[PDB]
Amino acid sequence: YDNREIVMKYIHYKLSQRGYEWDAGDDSEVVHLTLRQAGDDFSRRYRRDFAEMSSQLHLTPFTARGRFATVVEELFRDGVNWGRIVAFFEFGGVMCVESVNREMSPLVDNIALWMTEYLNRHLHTWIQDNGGWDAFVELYG
Ligand SMILES: CC1(C)CCC(CN2CCN(c3ccc(C(=O)NS(=O)(=O)c4ccc(NCC5CCOCC5)c([N+](=O)[O-])c4)c(Oc4cnc5[nH]ccc5c4)c3)CC2)=C(c2ccc(Cl)cc2)C1
Repeated sequence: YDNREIVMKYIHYKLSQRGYEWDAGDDSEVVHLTLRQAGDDFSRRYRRDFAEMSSQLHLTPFTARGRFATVVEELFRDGVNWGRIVAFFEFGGVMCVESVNREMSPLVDNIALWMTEYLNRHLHTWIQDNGGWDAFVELYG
């Protein structure tokens, strides 16, 4: 599995779904389909949290990484599970949408990098040891 691909496809899907553009994301399949379906379902179930986050972020170029780090720490404070990983992807999608809304499209490239590195370094061992994306697909696909 390729975490950069997973992030790129997911962000492209979310942005395209809501009418936003991301130049660098213009373009195993089972993981991408499962992740985007899970995230759509999460956003429907927690739509109030989704709207609240969308309206409160108030991003700027110098604060975006801190907003990202602050939410991700809180999201995982009580431990990682697959639903919190889906929530992390959905949050990354909100950060990207809000970046364009604030006329800061270049931040989408940064956020995709931060998500990828989070998967590659912080979440990597938990994901591997709890069965990888294959287990996520068996559970929720
Ligand atoms: C600063 C903040 C921290 C403040 C708080 C919040 C918001 N909070 C974040 C944590 N949150 C969680 C966490 C874990 C779970 C969970 O059950 N965990 S679980 O048992 O592992 C699991 C259970 C089911 C599925 N799948 C169902 C399938 C149904 C058929 O279709 C395929 C999927 C999965 N799964 O991984 O797919 C995994 C969960 O409940 C669900 C319920 N339905 C779900 N559907 C998909 C995922 C999911 C999770 C919800 C609640 C909302 C913040 C916030 C704000 C905006 C954005 Cl944008 C983001 C975050 C920021």
